[PDB]
Amino acid sequence: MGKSHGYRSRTRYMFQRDFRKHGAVHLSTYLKVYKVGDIVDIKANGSIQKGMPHKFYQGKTGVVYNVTKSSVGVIINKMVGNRYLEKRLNLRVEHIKHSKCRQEFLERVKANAAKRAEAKAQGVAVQLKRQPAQPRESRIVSTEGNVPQTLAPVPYETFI
Amino acid sequence: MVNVPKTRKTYCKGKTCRKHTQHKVTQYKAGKASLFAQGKRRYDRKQSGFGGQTKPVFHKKAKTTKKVVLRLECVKCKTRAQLTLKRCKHFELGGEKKQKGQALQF
Amino acid sequence: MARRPARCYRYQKNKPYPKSRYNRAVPDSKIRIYDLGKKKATVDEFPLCVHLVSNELEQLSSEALEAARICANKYMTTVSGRDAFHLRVRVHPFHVLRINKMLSCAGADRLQQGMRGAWGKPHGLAARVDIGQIIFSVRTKDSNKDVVVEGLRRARYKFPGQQKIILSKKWGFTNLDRPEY
RNA sequence: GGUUGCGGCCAUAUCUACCAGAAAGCACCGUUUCCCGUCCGAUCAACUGUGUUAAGCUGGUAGAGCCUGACCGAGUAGUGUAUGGGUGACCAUACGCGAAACUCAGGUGCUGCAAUCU
RNA sequence: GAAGACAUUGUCAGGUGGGGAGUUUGGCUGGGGCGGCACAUCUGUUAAACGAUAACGCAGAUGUCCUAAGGGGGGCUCAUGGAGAACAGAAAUCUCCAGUAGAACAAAAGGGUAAAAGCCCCCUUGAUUUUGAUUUUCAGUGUGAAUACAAACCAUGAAAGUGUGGCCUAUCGAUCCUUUAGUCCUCGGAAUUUGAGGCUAGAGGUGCCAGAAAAGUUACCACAGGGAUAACUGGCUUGUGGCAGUCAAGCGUUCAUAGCGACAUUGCUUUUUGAUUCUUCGAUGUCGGCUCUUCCUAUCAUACCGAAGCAGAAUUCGGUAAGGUUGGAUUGUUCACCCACUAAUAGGGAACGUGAGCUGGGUUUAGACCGUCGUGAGACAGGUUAGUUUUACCCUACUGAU
RNA sequence: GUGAUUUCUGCCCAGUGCUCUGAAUGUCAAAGUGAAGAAAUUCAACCAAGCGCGGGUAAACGGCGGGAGUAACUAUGACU
RNA sequence: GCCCUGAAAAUGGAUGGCGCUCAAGCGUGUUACCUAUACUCUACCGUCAGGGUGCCCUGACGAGUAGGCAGG
RNA sequence: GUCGAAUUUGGGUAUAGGGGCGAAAGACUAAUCGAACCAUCUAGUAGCUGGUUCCUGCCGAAGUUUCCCUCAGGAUAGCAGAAGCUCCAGUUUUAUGAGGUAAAGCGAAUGAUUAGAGGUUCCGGGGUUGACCUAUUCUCAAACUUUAAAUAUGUAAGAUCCUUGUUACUUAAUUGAACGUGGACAUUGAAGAGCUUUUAGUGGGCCAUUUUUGGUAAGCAGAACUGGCGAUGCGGGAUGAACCGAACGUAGAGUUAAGGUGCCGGAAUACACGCUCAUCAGACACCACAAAAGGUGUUAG
RNA sequence: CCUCGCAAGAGGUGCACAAUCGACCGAUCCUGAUGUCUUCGGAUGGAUUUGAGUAAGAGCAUAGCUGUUGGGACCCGAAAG
RNA sequence: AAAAGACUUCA
RNA sequence: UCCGUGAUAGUUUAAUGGUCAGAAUGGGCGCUUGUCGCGUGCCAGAUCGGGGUUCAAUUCCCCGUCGCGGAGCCA
Repeated sequence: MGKSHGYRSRTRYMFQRDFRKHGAVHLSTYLKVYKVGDIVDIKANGSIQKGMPHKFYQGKTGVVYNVTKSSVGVIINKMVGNRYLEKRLNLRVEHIKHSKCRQEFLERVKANAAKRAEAKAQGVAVQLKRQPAQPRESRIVSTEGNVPQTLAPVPYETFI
Repeated sequence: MVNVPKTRKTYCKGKTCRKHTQHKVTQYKAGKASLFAQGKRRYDRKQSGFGGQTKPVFHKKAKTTKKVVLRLECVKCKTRAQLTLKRCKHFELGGEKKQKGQALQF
Repeated sequence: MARRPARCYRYQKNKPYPKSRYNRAVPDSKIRIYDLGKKKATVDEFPLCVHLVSNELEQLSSEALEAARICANKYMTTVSGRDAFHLRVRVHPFHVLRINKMLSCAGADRLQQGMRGAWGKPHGLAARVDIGQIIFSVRTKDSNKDVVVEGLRRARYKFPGQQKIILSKKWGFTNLDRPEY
């Protein structure tokens, strides 16, 4: 047929930054290193030239699975088809930004978590939630078997 | 096409040198005769008529351009290494040559 | 000109199109001028301002725009003379019209191939005139109110989108507009 | 009252009148023989002080620029959702949402570490 | 008799070789050709999308150029418009100020960046070899591409680092065989040489670009099928084409409207033309004409009427209104031209009414000629002469009879 | 090949076709002589008819044009 | 709004028909009726939950071409 | 038409299949000729048309994407099913970035109108001033492609901790984390559901709704998002694949939807009122037409 | 399962299974000891891609059946050579 | 044994 | 009407590598020659209109205007 398919096409709104974001990015962002299990958005800065993902991946959130030299390895899930696999993306730190939402989420659950401990000692807020969590569980916890369980619905039978 | 000079220093792939050393760069045309080739099959297939599979190659498509056609030959060890794909016409050599600058005039 | 009623043009066709790269050799703007009468005059002498406003959402032809506006102008300049009051056209004509231009009989149909096929060869300009939009904004003196109204009536039978004459308010009226000095 | 190292948020810090870090917490000027820049000590690369607050950094003070809000415009333009009306095109209706100007306001920066002061 | 190591025969080599033979002879595509590119592949919009998204959709590029147009670092900051300088206009030039991405960045597009990735000066070769996690390819499918390494090796650089080709988003070739490269394996008693086979890699054509060795004609035709697709009839639409309405610029001596009437504009019809691809390719008989019927109203005449620029009077325009509308010449013609007639010699439909009625002149088979084109076969919406008309009515429909 | 007669049948050998002489110069096969050589394999003396390189050839297929300017009126254009 | 005017077509009249017009029109409110295989329920056949002893029971779901499988 | 000659013809008789035979039409070679016929190879092969024969149950389609001498087909995912294995899915809310399209900014800019007002450059007349053309600059009517803030709206991915020891690690004999282990401690939803083998019909769709893109338009072309038809009965709508109601084992009773109640035709010639008198008119959608112009002293506001 | 407490449940102890990890045996690719010392045969160790081995250990045989290629290949249909 | 053309005026 | 193909001084036509434009004729200029003319010396372009790219455009794109060839099917 006709025309291309193509990485660069349809980027004009996404690639481009605001009047305020315009100008060289700040090397602090370039410098930043992250740990595994951190939650990071991927959306490329227009003002960096290289390290850029496929354009089609921007606005997705992933977890830093591992790092191998300057660029980092991100797990994200795409969509549509049969037995879709989760993807690894090599995407630079300039393009990767923290996510506040889990950080404040983590503080709140943990801040809460202290309030409870005192209640577990001397206090009864609950009671029903208390019953599963002592009987429940190891995993250790923290494992790669839970990932295929999540992986399996992402290829959705109905949508198809 | 492009000036690359014939005598250069670059890395030699071979285990004997393993360092940057002098190479001579050259195009490599065609060679056969031995007959223990495609040529053998042809002799056999052309008797009477056909030839069959020899028949391919030509008539022409045409094209315009080739890609790069090189040996880089060490003169320390006289071992060599080949190069990876690049687009070239043609190629410009001379046993030296610049493309220099300069000036003025021209 | 060449017939097609305005059955072809009036309903709101097309992702616009009139973009400057994408159309060398459009046929002209035929509108003679946009402001008329006393061009050398501010708005503020005139105590009366009359407007003509749309009921429908349309594309008006360039020829209809000039024909309506000249018909109004002949009524104004005959009754109020040459150095009359002052008129402004609200809507200029810049939406570009494609139509395919008269085949052949060669059994050559479209000779193209079979076809048609974008890149249609331009037929001229139109103006978007959407619901409640104002085609003419005319500034006058109350002892010639009647004259502008018949000029606006003689304008209406020269575009197809149904429109209404109206007396304006904007900012102010014309005299809450004036007290600061 | 904080000058300044190193930064971060990076249009609340772009631009154009004029007051201030300063008798031993600056900039300048002077040695520009020279490592050093050359095409000129200008650039720069270096060694230093008559002293001077004029610029410099930055602090003091005023407008166009701009973010942020209040005020109408007042839920207006537009909008997914379910549907009535219109000759057509087109419109409305309930269900959830909601931009443009206007004028007024805040700010001619913020924040953190240290060289840490008369 | 002639002749004689020739010639002729046997065999082979080169050249010619549609006589003959086997074959192929490009896809998309608002019919297939023709024309072209939308055969590979990138863009800016389409695109409502995270991703994936069509049309021969819009606009628009790539099949190169490059050892500097790579690398790195130090050092500088633009395009520019004003001013300033005899001459100089193109006038560089140089100078000063003001100058944030409007410049530069080889090349589309768009994006993107100010001690920069830009500009300059030096120094240099990492445009190295090896392996490539992964994405794009493509959601699993290759080449290719890219983003990251680690080993191997160097550069510049103060060094950290950077540097896995080209401002950024990424810039293309499988497969035999060949070539070449590596150090090494290998070819059947032993033993010695040659040249084979092969390991991993690079290069040599395939742009019919995830890959064939490759031209037409058929009107002498043939076959399988298709209304998945044309000519057609019907239908849809109605640009066109016919006709009407509104408005009324204007002209009519003066006077919009006796009459004529532009621009513009809304309609209506389905009877020209196009458009489509719904219907029919186990078959709808073509145009035209004849003749027989029934109809329509947008009425040409007749009847009744209105207006007039109606004196009469020929008349002009218009309303109501569907109860006749010649015969001929040319042409196959429809159409039309043209002649005398007439009251006037209207237009339209009924499968362009009408082939189980006729006709058969044209279109439109098979033979032939000419112009033109084609090497040729043979072709033209080029012209021309000749060139076929099957069926015994079951049902229905109805003239008539019972 | 053309088409009784009768008057006549003009120009064009560039392409294509065909052909002519080629005792001498660039291309042109094999066996074949030579060179390296254990073999062969590479290469090189030597050329036929053919390409070239030159003449003939249309009652051989066929072919027989392109813009201007210009009359002591204008139109045409003998002529440049 | 209504309505006429704009408003012309071909074998024969219709809004499905007759065709009523303080409606059998059209709009505004409103009362009562009618009406599916729907929904509910009764009985019961398959599947699956299951239970229980070659057999019995509970409740849910349950059109079907291409087509797969399984019992007859 | 020919008919005394290239005439006519009888017998005997020559020439046989890319061959014969031709005053050459591709005519003719025993009803067969752009290549006889007979038999064989043959049960050629045909992405092509047609057909393929008993019941039942549970589930139940696809007409899409890449490749392909490929588009009337293959191929491979895409969409279904069985047979078993093993015991988690969703959603507001939070946070992110993003469609868009209206009025500013940049770039383009038709394109007016334009006052005020500095400066071009020419000549040309008069008493430095001061007529004459271009043109900054603050400054004004709407369009279009970027961008703010978009407003929107669908989206649209995303929802354990500690201590102890021991090991590693990249990075000055230098500073640190973060790795891995070993051990102990303490924490609105509901079967919508994981994996495997093998299997089939495509690999030609259609309509509507919404958002479109081309096309005058179209019972058009070509996308997106979704439902239906295909493969879905039954009830409504005159008829009528995709309009409404409705998803259907059997059978019955009840009551309803959609939609209807003068008659045909269940069921009202219902009730309160108002307009209309043209037979308007008995009409959601629909081959349901009716406009510009709309008169208008029709009625009403 | 047991140790339990018992209509819950954890901690031990043993592991199918699947996911995750390492580790080895050959192939490559690279240092190559011990060394013999004409010659060169080969421990160690690592990186790699692939293939193999252990908790990823098992068939073969016939059977009735499905699919696939085939042979005419479900059946017929053509002009054909 | 020859390069070379026109011609155009006043009883 | 599509696809092909062009255009340069008064006129016909050569030409380029992005930096440079010609010829021939026709004319205007003398001298020849009784006098004109032939001859013989001398002379002189907005490269069709158009916008764009670049350092630099006659030269490279894009469009029109005109003059040309080539198509034209089954009705």
